[PDB]
Amino acid sequence: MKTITLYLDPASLPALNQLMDFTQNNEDKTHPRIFGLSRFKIPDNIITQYQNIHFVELKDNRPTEALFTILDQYPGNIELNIHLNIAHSVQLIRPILAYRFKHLDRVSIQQLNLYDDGSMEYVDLEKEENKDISAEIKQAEKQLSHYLLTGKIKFDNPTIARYVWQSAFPVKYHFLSTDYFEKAEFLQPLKEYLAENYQKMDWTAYQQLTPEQQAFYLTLVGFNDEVKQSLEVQQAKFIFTGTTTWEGNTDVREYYAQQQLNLLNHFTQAEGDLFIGDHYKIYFKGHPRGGEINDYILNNAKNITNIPANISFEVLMMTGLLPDKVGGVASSLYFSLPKEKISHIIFTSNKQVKSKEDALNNPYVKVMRRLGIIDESQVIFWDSLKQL
Ligand SMILES: Nc1ccn([C@@H]2O[C@H](COP(=O)(O)O)[C@@H](O)[C@H]2O)c(=O)n1
Repeated sequence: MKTITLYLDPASLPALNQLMDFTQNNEDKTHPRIFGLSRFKIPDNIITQYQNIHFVELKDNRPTEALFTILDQYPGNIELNIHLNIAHSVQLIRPILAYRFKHLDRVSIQQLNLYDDGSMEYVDLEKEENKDISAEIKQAEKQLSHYLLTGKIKFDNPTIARYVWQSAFPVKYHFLSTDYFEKAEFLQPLKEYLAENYQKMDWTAYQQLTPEQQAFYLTLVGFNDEVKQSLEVQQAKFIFTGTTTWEGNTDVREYYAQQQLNLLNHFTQAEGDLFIGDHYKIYFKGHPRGGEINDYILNNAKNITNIPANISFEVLMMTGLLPDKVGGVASSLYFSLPKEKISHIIFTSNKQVKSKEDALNNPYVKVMRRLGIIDESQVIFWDSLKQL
């Protein structure tokens, strides 16, 4: 039987891990590979190095039916080595289990590798507190059992269903926070249930790659040598997390850019409330949708290094190139940063957040403070920061 490897993810972190797995196996030029990574465009001059390499789009967290037309090209007994986003695993595997069910004679699942989307899985599991988690697991197993007949896609508990894959397939989970599963008491029946099928997400695989594969991976994730160069400076590094706009009582976007430079100055200037030290090299990490606001900040900030807004923090962590300190406007990205690297997280105004107390009740901030990742004093409501 032929193994076909499937790499599926609508988001970023699983994809970045799956592109790592491909890099690790990149000497194999003809292994059947199907890439459904919505956010990553593999360059042609990588693709043409390979054969039996295929691409499928995702629509609504599911590969399209063009997936079947690819799999049809492989008429043998085939087993599927599948890589998935955890939060979206059910929808992603839907069309795959359909192809399986439609060809039970010859198609089997070799194994699953599942990676956190991010803060989402953990914000989701918090909502499950006060449920009988043992009971929820068993029901979801029961429903999965009836489902690789497709007599199911009605999970009573969509969140817990993400974690019963072992009842049917060999699986490995890669968790952003194993500390959460081990320390959330309500999740003890799930922790124990999962036994040896989970591990902490590795951030170090890049370190064990060859320099050739390291360069390969940087190409896969669109991380050029000049940005890399900037981030290897033998000096303390601070990275400011930029944003778009908020409720500033104006729709003049330049005002939001200006304000963000004020926020930056609170880290970089001795007068600022959150001054990090004179010895820090300053970087700006713009929001991906920041647009011309990122252009404004760049053009009006002195002695800063821009890190292209399409470069994610997850890629900085995958590559071992995360700064000494991260600070600035709140984003879910902070949930996955090492505790010792978080300086101050600044929440701007919106419908939900109109104060520091509001910001301390942010769903990912709740997970964070529970895990001891941050202190309340690290959470700043933007209005308490004076005009410099
Ligand atoms: N400065 C920033 C702000 C957000 N981001 C990323 O962009 C995405 C959108 O962030 P928000 O949901 O906070 O608007 C997040 O997934 C986060 O990883 C970033 O890479 N740099």
